[PDB]
Amino acid sequence: GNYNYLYRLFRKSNLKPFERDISTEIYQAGSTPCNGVKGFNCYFPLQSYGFQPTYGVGYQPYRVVVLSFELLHAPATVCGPKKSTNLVKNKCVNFNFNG
Amino acid sequence: STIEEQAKTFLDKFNHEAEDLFYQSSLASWNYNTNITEENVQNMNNAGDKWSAFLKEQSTLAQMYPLQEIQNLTVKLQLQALQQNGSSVLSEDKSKRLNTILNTMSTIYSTGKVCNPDNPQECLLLEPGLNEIMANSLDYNERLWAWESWRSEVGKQLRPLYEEYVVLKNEMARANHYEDYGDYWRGDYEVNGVDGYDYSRGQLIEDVEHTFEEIKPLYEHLHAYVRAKLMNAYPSYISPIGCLPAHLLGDMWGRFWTNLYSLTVPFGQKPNIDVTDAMVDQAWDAQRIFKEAEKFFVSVGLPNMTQGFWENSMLTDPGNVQKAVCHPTAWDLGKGDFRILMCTKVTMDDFLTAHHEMGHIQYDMAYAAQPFLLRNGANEGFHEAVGEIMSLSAATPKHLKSIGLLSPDFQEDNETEINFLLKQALTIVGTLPFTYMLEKWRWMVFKGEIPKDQWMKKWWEMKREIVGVVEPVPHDETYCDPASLFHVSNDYSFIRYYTRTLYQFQFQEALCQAAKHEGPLHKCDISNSTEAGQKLFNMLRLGKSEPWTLALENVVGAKNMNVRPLLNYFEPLFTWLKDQNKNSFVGWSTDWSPYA
Ligand SMILES: *[C@@H]1O[C@H](CO)[C@@H](O)[C@H](O)[C@H]1NC(C)=O
Ligand SMILES: *[C@@H]1O[C@H](CO)[C@@H](O)[C@H](O)[C@H]1NC(C)=O
Ligand SMILES: *[C@@H]1O[C@H](CO)[C@@H](O)[C@H](O)[C@H]1NC(C)=O
Ligand SMILES: *[C@@H]1O[C@H](CO)[C@@H](O)[C@H](O)[C@H]1NC(C)=O
Ligand SMILES: *[C@@H]1O[C@H](CO)[C@@H](O)[C@H](O)[C@H]1NC(C)=O
Ligand SMILES: *[C@@H]1O[C@H](CO)[C@@H](O)[C@H](O)[C@H]1NC(C)=O
Repeated sequence: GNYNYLYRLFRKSNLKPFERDISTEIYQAGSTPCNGVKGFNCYFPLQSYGFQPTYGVGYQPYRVVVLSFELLHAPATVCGPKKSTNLVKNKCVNFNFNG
Repeated sequence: STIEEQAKTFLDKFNHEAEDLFYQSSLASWNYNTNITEENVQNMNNAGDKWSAFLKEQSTLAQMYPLQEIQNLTVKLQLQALQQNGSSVLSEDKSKRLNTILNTMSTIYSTGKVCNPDNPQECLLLEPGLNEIMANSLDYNERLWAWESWRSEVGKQLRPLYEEYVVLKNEMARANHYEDYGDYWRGDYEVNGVDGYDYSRGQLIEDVEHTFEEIKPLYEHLHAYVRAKLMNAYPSYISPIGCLPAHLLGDMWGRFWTNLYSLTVPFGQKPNIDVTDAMVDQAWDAQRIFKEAEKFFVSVGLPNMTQGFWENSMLTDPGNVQKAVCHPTAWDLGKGDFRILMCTKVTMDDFLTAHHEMGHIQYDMAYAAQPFLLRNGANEGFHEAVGEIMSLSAATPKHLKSIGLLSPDFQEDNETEINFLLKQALTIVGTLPFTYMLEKWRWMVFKGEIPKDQWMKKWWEMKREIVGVVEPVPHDETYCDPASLFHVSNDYSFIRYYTRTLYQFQFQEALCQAAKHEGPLHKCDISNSTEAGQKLFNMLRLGKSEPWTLALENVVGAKNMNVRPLLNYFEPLFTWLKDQNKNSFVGWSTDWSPYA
């Protein structure tokens, strides 16, 4: 059982977009203060996924990479590669050199 | 903030940690069952102790949320399920005594070895030595010796243990605000809070009597026919007017009558529907058996098995070097892990058992979307009934012809249907009066209607009245004749088989009406019908989230268990038995006319 991967199970409010919460403060579900001890109505936010190889396909671990593309007023520098058609000389051709 | 949201978050944390711990415990039990080794026994015991301690801590923490401030039905159902004390309401000395009594009954039943006096050099255990003798012998005094010696040893060991057991279980049940332990068992069918669909603990006994009163003529005709055939087999022991002798029913206790099919066959000259030789000729592996079962379940529209099912299940006996439990069991280990542990042979019985256990797996897969504490059947009858309907559908000759296991020129006349229906009645109908009599006797024992000095005088009186089975010789109060059976000696409810038997034919009529079958009910096959599978899966997906009355409304359109589908299933056999019992006398006399 791999207990190294965790997830935040509770919080008072929903996250904003592209927000990271790494706080390890005890969730208060009740009126009583938690006072740092996981007693009655007070639970720990991060819970592990006990990833085992014999799990179902809906419970197996999936690595997710999300790529976010934004355009800002700064000059765009992450450009996709362009190709290079084999240069032909001594013929009337349409040339496109660096724009 | 509110109590309901606090309970919902507590249930969510509960669910989350429970699923993982149940997975660890179930995986340890699996590793014990596929590999009987002492470290696996130790790991199983450690995981079970951790699971029980975690259930104790969550029961201790769940009670602090009062029930009447929660309005959501599913949350209230999970809180009602969690807040049960169990044995925790009882004192630690009496709880330890009850656990010790249960463990020593388990050891006495499991390691009970009985053989003939004056020949003690080797003896035969509870099952393999004596099961074959009870199922295959035709000798009166050998079966009488085995029956009386095993009930002598087991009853004289278990009678003070059972006398302590009833008092401790009644104390635990009345400490849990129940009338008796029978009311605790009947509380599984209790539905409270749903408008119209409420079911009471006291309504269960009335419904069982009302269904059994319609069971009784068919069972009387079957008992008369079996009595006449056993009179043909044994000329002088059986009386025309009296009950059947107890040791002649084909099994150790009278649980099933399916070992009397050879003696009581109507048309021996006609062939059987045995397809074993056809699989031997076509070399059908157990993997092919499970693939054909998967083809059956995809034909009705249910989802097919996962890759982890095929990777992680043990569908063949491992060998001599590695020991495993031979009993077929479907395991829902948790987290989408579904396995079948069966030592599958090439037989019809193992093929039907494979369909039954894959029906168990389909039922477990259907409520995988539910929360963990709602991942069960709506009652104890549905879980077995959804396997028994697959056992019904797979056993049909139309299914065997469709998958190629039966010859296309096999003649389906009325005689083969009559003897098949008689075999199904000896398996299915014959267990019903024994089940009802045993559960009613246990209910009267827990309720205190029967004093301890009068347990057996009433019991045989019940067996003559209900089962129509007479004792060979009278038994005094030093015997404990009920507790020789597995379920009663190891604290198991027994009405699940009665409810399973009625729900089986109710589901069969509902799916055959869905599949638009136009013939007899026993000639019906639910393959190739997507709408029947959808009607099944609508109830299957609910799990324990909905009441069993509402689930039965979803399947059959009735709010209560019904007996008419069973009588409709055996109606050709019922007319045939009424024709065959013209000269003979239907019914029995409670007097000592056969033997005492
Ligand atoms: C069963 O247990 C033995 C004992 O260690 C082990 O050697 C063997 O590999 C196990 N078999 C399986 C299939 O796990
Ligand atoms: C009850 O709770 C479940 C899960 O907590 C939720 O999906 C469902 O909508 C609730 N029902 C009502 C009537 O609030
Ligand atoms: C469980 O037992 C305690 C006493 O230890 C009792 O207060 C509580 O009401 C019981 N739970 C239920 C559901 O009756
Ligand atoms: C189950 O069915 C799906 C859809 O047809 C298929 O892709 C998958 O391979 C099947 N699983 C197995 C184990 O055959
Ligand atoms: C089977 O049918 C034939 C003719 O249809 C009839 O003579 C015979 O009695 C029937 N047998 C049974 C057992 O119903
Ligand atoms: C049910 O479907 C299977 C697979 O398509 C097929 O082989 C079988 O013949 C069908 N049954 C009937 C009665 O047509």
